[PDB]
Amino acid sequence: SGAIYVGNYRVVNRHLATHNDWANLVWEDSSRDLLVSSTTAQGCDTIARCDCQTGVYYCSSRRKHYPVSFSKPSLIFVEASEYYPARYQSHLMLAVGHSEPGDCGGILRCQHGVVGIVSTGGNGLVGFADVRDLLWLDE
Ligand SMILES: NC(=O)[C@H]1CCCN(C(=O)Cc2ccnc(O)c2Br)C1
Ligand SMILES: [Zn+2]
Repeated sequence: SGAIYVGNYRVVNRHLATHNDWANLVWEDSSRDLLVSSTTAQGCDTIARCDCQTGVYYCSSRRKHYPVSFSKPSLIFVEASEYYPARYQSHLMLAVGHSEPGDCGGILRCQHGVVGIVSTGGNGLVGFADVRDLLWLDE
């Protein structure tokens, strides 16, 4: 679990969005595993606007943060799950690191701010949904 709170927006994994997220929907994209909902309170986070390919992510299944080198956002095949059929997930960045299903929502940050959230994993890999291209989150 986990979310990004920026301005009057809450960014979560689309597959973990609640009834309240859907009732306050701003934007969603199944191909990216992202959903953004509106909030009444001002949020705590800053979004990175950069091309960093190193950062640190929070891994809830270890209660620890890990440094990672990750690939640039790209279209990656993701096997079928209870949430989605087998498909290509876009804007996804991979890195070597530990990740279990409940780790989705953990934040990846670089020195400039929030880069993305954990969205996939397995076999010593961790995948992050990028949010750096969503410029409207800042306005
Ligand atoms: N399609 C998706 O973005 C995910 C939806 C939930 C399922 N999914 C995963 O990758 C689940 C996952 C996450 C983290 N570490 C793991 O070892 C595993 Br398996 C795929
Ligand atoms: Zn950066």
